[PDB]
Amino acid sequence: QPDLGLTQLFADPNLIENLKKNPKTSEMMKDPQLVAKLIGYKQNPQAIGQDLFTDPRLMTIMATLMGVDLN
Repeated sequence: QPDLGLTQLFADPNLIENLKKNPKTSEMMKDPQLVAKLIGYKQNPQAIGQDLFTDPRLMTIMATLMGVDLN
């Protein structure tokens, strides 16, 4: 119920590609530099759980992953 997925989903290997085609989250990949910054943040810092609060779109990414990428 609370929040959505977590660091594990994106911390995994290239998960942004999926994020590119079916979720609105792909907007950040094509424009903001934050994507690169986040990539490092996906690998080592479990702290992402607290950053979702600061990053609105990151939550959308969680939705797709947690939603089985169906709906």
